Amino acid sequence: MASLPVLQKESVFQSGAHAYRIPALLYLPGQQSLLAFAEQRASKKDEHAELIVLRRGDYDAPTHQVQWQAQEVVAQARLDGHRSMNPCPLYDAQTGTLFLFFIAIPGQVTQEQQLQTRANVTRLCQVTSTDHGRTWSSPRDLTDAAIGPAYREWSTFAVGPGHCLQLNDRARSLVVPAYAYRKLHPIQRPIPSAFCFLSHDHGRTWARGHFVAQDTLECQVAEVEQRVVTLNARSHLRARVQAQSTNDGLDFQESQLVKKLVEPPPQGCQGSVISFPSPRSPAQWLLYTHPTHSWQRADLGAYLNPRPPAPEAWSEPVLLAKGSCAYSDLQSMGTGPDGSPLFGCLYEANDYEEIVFLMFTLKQAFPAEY
Ligand SMILES: CC(=O)N[C@H]1[C@H]([C@H](O)[C@H](O)CO)OC(C(=O)O)=C[C@@H]1O
Repeated sequence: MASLPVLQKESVFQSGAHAYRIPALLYLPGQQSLLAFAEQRASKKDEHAELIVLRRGDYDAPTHQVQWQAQEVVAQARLDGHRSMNPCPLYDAQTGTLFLFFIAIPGQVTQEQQLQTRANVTRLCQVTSTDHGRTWSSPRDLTDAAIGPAYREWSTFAVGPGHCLQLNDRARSLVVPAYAYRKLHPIQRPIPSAFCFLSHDHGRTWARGHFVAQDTLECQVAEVEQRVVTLNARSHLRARVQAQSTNDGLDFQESQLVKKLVEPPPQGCQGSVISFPSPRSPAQWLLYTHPTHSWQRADLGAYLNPRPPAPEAWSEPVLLAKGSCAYSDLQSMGTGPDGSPLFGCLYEANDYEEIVFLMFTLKQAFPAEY
């Protein structure tokens, strides 16, 4: 009945003068620290979003606990007159550059206004850091270069939220998960589909991967090794949509509903997925966190896939948190104190009144594998 006993459970963000939503977590292996991002909003409503905040956490080996420094606004992550949303961090292990992708929307123009008028006013931006997130560059609007001609083809769009991916391909490509409401029919309402922005030159130039042939919203990607990019997306079909790409994110040749991974009504909820070194035939396994309630957003659970990307290989969930739970973001942190893979998890709880940090090992979550 009680949730999973974990190495650590701590509220890193709480409602106060501002509300906090949309967590994003990034582990910096060489720094042994975590970057927890979130949207600082004037209220819980989406259009009241303002800026992006950040807390740097340091993992202490002797105590196997993470101590978090004070939150601070990522001042550079914004466009004049625009509110910032959807933080999507990424660490380029080859250049050491830290990327923070996000979207910027004029004042309080809602997503609904853009959908109803089929008029896109959302911007794709990024800020980078060469000192691991301590200081950030001026924002760069990627809209023209990354979206260009397709801009008029979408009612609106977003990236993430959550951590991105860097492939172990030749060019060490950067992959940013996203979705867009595409204007396909003259009368029918534009349908959203997930896809990935791609960069083969470490963020210098960008291109758009093709759409998952499914009605999908927020998604995240992971790579498993031949080399496959598995995409896990939110959908209104009461189940998650999972798609695989064997051509590094450009196209998703296969996709389907994973009924075992429930989505609450009426339009599901965002979830997170990551790959990590297998404790044993396949090289990597997958971990996925998401609410497990079928009627509302509650009971955050962790699922395991020991034979990725096989949809039928997803395990039954393990209860991570009881009660109201929503968005989450996962990160593989290496080896835990018990010799098994260590994981960090950031998630919205208690009717969006706090964002909780959870840290646990594979041994704790899935002991049957041991
Ligand atoms: C950019 C934006 O408004 N994102 C919002 C997202 C979006 O409405 C949905 O993915 C369909 O477009 O939904 C939710 C949500 O808690 O369900 C909060 C996000 O802030």
